[PDB]
Amino acid sequence: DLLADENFLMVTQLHWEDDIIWDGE
Amino acid sequence: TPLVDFLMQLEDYTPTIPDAVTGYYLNRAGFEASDPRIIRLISLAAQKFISDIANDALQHCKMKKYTLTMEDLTPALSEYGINVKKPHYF
Amino acid sequence: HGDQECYYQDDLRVLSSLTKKEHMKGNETMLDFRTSKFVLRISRDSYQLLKRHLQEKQNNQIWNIVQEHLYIDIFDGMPRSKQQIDAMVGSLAGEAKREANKSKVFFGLLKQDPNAPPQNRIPLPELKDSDKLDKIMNMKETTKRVRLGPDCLPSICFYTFLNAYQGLTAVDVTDDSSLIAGGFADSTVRVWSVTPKKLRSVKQASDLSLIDKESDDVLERIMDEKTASELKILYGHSGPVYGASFSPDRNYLLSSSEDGTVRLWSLQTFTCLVGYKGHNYPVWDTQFSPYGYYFVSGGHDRVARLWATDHYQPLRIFAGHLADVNCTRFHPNSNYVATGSADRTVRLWDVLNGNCVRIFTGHKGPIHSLTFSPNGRFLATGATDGRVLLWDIGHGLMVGELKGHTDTVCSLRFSRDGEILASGSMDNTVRLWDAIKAFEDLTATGHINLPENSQELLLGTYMTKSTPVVHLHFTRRNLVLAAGAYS
Amino acid sequence: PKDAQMMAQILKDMGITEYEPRVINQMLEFAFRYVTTILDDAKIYSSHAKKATVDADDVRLAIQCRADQSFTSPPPRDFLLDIARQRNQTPLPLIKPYSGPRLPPDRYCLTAPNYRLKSL
Amino acid sequence: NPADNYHLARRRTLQVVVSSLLTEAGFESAEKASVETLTEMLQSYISEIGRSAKSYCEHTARTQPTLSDIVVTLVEMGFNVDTLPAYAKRSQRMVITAPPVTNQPVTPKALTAGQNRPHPPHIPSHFPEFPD
Amino acid sequence: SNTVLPSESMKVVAESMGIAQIQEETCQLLTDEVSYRIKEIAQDALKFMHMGKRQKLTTSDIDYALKLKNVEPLYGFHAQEFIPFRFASGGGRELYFYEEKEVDLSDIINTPLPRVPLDVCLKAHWLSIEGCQPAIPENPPRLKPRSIHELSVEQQLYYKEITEACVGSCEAKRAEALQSIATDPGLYQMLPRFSTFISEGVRVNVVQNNLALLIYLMRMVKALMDNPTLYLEKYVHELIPAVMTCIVSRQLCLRPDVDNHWALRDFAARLVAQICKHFSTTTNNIQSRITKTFTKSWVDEKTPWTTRYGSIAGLAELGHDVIKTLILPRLQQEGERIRSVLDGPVLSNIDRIGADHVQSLLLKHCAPVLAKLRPPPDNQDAYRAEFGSLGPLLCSQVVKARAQAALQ
Repeated sequence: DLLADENFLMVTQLHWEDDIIWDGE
Repeated sequence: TPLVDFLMQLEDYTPTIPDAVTGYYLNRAGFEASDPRIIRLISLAAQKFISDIANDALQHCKMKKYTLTMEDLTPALSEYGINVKKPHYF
Repeated sequence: HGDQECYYQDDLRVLSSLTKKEHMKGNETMLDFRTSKFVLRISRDSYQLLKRHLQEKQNNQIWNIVQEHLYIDIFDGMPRSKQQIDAMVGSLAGEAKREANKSKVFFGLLKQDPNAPPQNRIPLPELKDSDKLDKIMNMKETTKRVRLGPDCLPSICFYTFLNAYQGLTAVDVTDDSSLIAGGFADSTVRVWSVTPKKLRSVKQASDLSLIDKESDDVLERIMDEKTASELKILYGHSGPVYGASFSPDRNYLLSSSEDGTVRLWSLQTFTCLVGYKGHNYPVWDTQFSPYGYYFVSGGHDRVARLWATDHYQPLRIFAGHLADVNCTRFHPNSNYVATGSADRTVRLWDVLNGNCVRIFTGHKGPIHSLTFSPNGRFLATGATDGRVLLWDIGHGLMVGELKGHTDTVCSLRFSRDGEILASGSMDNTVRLWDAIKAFEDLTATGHINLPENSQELLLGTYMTKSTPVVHLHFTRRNLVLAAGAYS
Repeated sequence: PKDAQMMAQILKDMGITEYEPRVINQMLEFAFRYVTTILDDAKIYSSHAKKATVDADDVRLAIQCRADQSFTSPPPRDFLLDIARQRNQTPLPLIKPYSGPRLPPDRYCLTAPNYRLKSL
Repeated sequence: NPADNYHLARRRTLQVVVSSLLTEAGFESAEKASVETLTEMLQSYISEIGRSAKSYCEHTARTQPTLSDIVVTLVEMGFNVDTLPAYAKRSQRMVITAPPVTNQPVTPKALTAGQNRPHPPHIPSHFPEFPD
Repeated sequence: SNTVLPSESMKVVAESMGIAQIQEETCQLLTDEVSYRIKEIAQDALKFMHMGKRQKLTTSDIDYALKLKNVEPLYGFHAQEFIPFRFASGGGRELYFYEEKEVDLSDIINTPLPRVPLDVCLKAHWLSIEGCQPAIPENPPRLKPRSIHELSVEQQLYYKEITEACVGSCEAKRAEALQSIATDPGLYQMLPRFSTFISEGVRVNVVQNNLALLIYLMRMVKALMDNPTLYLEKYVHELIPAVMTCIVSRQLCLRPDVDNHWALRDFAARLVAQICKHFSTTTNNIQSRITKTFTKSWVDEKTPWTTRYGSIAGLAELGHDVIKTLILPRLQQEGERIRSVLDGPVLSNIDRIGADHVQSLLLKHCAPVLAKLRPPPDNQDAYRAEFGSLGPLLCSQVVKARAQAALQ
């Protein structure tokens, strides 16, 4: 079941807060 | 003619059953609402039939109240020639 | 009962209930099955092996049952294959004799055609100049009508009934796409105008007398601007209205219902005119003649009656079916009436003499859809097995078989040219079949060894959104109309 | 229930997967109505022939007597083919060319002045 | 579900009517099977004057029934029609509202802006427009 | 097989009628006669179902199948004189197996009456346009040549029109474009370009805090979510950090003017965020991740009061239990923050507005916690144990809620 694509979905592997620039360059 | 003089007094007198509900079951059988006083007589004739059964089932409940049961409807409809059925299968 | 064919499964479960004698003495379908003879068309090459196993006295009793209850109709030819025998069986008293399908049938159109009947064979109605003016604007519609064919596939305009919480049981459209009737389970017929022209009736009896009288605009005057709706509801049936049929002059709606009456509604006064009480039983279908005087109604009492809108009693009783006459369709010359039925047979009936001139067997379920070719040479039938069987009326054999549909095929129509047969079923699909490549090839043996041409004849499938296709209509400019209640 | 769970197995043996919300409830109501009219006629018949208890022959007699004034079924094939050939022998009548709206006689149609009461 | 609300808007209005009539010199908290029995005899009674007074008027070549067709219909059901002005005369009459409407906005259908394409000459103008 | 009714039900019926001491052959004789009549009618009701073109059935096929066999349609009573109830049916009896069998007449009048639908109407559409089925809602579903875009130029023009309408120059244009996003079936295979347009937009639209640009994009997200055809959880990794910043970000634009607007935007962001955690849910990935970020937004000291108010709103709209567990041990900190904003003469900044909004929202959420799992008592000065923020006015709000409950 770990073989399921849901585990490899970008949302599962991506942290949203790190993604946000928050006006940071 | 009393019944002609009675129906001419039915532009007022909203009966107990609405004409949107009495007229629905009349339209289901082909009777269309030409005159709204005609509906109110059929709604009155259907009230009087149900009221005469509930008034005669009360006499069969005073001997044995304030509660309408199937063993009160059974002798009340038996003089009408109607054999009512218990559910017995639920 | 286990070693029977799979298409007899609904036939055996009526027999599993029948265990007593008095249960069968009031069935009237197995009572007529016990007295009739199964026809059982077999070849002479296989009958010689059968009669060499039955004429000997070792068996001597199953041979007695065969020669008592079974006819055997022998043809001289090849023994048929199993998928060809499967195509032409499935009916009680099945596979009728070739001596029934050899009568002369006038399957041609009226006005030379040698297959056409004379005009004075059936006493039809008369025509006037106004009728020649109709065919002038009819061929203007035929212009925009395109030889549909397998390339220019037609556009389908679905006229869905949206709410329809009373169950829609009958649809008809006029020959010009101007009115749509709806027969419903709440015992009503509802006429809708689809052109931008409201339905108008004369408001009062006094109004028609004063108007016209040399005004020269009778059609404009009869319509009254006080009664003008996009919908007229017709009351008077005491039961769900199962048949709906317009007259070709766009008056005279017909409707039949569960209460056993056929009703003739006017479309100029929008009232009921006549109630035709000949059945005591649910009349499952009715249709006007394409010339508009006679009409045929088939009911639960296993007959189809021929009426004339002038007599309270019928003229012809077509009484040879063993189950309910589900469908009743007129020929395009109106000398012949096709009656499909629930005993899996389709029968053509001559209007003269009331004789059955053709018997078409080969359906596995009750026939629910019937349609004639505009040539008059062919007949498409549909039933609950999802099969559309194309019959040659002169040949009287299976010709083609269209087996794309899954559930009951409840509507068939050919194109106005004859180029495409449209099929609508309870699978919520409108399939289009090539009705030219199906009849391209068209005896002494009673069959033609029909192929599996269904894949080649399919042109499109057109799945509908949860909506069974109750009616199919072809506009005179070859546009498909369809009308099903949305469930 | 006991007799209502057997009714859902009579329908499932006939392949009826989904029918009406209460169809099991009213096929049991018909099956109860049918057995209390086979017994009810039989008990009167047992009294009619005078016996200590109801017997199977009275029950069979009850079914036969009812089937004579109950079901009638559609008419049979030898009756339909006799009234057909009596009707299909009569030739089709000719049509008058300009009679108007072709209708039956006025006592067979539904076209009358169709009155109503004056509202007063 | 608006499909079964076509029937249940008018049958559950007749349930309020019987519940309002059972309070007229009758009983209280009736048995459940005795109410669905009596409202089945009430629907079968309205449907029987529907089928029989239509049959009596259409036998006399008419289409809508007058008073003389119902006073012969009620006689053939054994009603004794003369006692009916007395019932209506009793003040004991009550008022129950007709049901409401499933769709208040009538016809709010306005599709969506996206007109594109015309019609080929085998399709008249009164058919719906070709979509976007 | 041939299934019949059980005989042990037929003896119960016989002895409950006055016919006692029936034999087994007498009793088996009853249950093959009535099981045939059920089989005879259900085969005959099948005729009306197949000629009624429905298969599903409407309480009524057995009423016509009985009338066809010359037996009365009505059930639950049999008239031996036949005249008041002829073959017209009464629609059966609405009875159940789990029926209580006892009812209150007053309750039935109290129960609301259902509304009546519009009469059947006729609507035409297109199954096929010259052979092709349209996707309308009435239908179910070394030199070499340059590459051709999978997206069509009608589709690319549609994307350009929908995006230029969704930036809200005109309100009717927006609303249609939002409904078009909400119900276009073919809006898959264009969804990467919509998700990228949203995500990229919010990030270069918070560089200058352009509130409409953001309120329109959040409405575009909400219109993307309720579309049933498209598959969204491949793109939610771009959707969620966009709504997160909207709720947890500072406003470049002054707030005493649109903070009400800003507050509304935050509420919208918190609505979509709670929907984003209601759908797309697998074990310990989405809901717990945004819950952890909201809590460490709350816990950190000296946090911008705009960010504080937005995170407070986001934590609050998470449902029943979340405020039952996450909004309990923190009332003292909320009160201390309110007291600091109150102390001192400088109100020019936005800290005071942020404090009032946060306190009002927290106090309303406390009210269902007080109502849902507590009993009202001592509504005068017991709230002074929770720094005395809302106190008697909070008690009055609770009383108004109790009055609304009484009205219900």
